[PDB]
Amino acid sequence: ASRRLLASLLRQSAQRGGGLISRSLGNSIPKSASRASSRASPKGFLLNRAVQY
Repeated sequence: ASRRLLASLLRQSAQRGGGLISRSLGNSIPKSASRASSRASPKGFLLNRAVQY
């Protein structure tokens, strides 16, 4: 559950075109995914990269 996880996070967001994280968890990416918690751990890593880019 490290690095290789980001894969499933992408491969999963890819099969969906690019949703369920694009705006969802991205609704509060600046708030540190404050609008998540429940599932911001697996999406976090992918949510952190969104800010990285």
